[PDB]
Amino acid sequence: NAMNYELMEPAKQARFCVIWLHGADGHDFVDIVNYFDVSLDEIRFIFPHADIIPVTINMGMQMRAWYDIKSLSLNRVVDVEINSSIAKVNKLIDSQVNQIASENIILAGFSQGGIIATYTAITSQRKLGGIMALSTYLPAWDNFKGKITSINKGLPILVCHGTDDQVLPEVLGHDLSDKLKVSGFANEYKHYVGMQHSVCMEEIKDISNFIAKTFKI
Repeated sequence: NAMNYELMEPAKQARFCVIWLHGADGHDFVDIVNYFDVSLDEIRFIFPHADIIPVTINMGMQMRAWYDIKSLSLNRVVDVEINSSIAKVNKLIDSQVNQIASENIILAGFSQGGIIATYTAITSQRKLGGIMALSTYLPAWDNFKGKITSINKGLPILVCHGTDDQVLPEVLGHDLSDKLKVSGFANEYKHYVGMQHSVCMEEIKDISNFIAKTFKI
């Protein structure tokens, strides 16, 4: 149960919550808060430390696959036993509930972390608030496809991805978005031309607008 995390308590009473996950790609998004145009009067921010994201995931992925990978027998070296990390998030969610309504918590993820936000919410036994997949592919889709919960089929999902990403190519973001679409989870797919493996300013605006349009503030 050991974990560290940065916690931002809102100015007014906490009514909402955003769990922001990060893994090379373990960028410090703690500052991201000052980049938004939405009222953070009632929004608690949870930034778990990168230990919540095991290293053993993107290793096989970005050690075996071709430099110009396009699709996913690579399944042999991806640590599905993810799960633990998911549970961690679950605990965190279970911790915010018994403190904030589960449908008022949003799971956002970037790159390595973006995996543990989607998979969690779509297997979450309870009603969550949203998913913000950013520059993230959908690994071990075979292992997690059956464990999906229809309880969140239709929750606000935002997928974002860079066009010139050579670390995590765009067709994999299309892969996540599409594999969520046919799964029963509709989502906005927003790709950014020129952008690589990062987060830009237009994207920050769109993220802000997502939190605004989901927390209905």
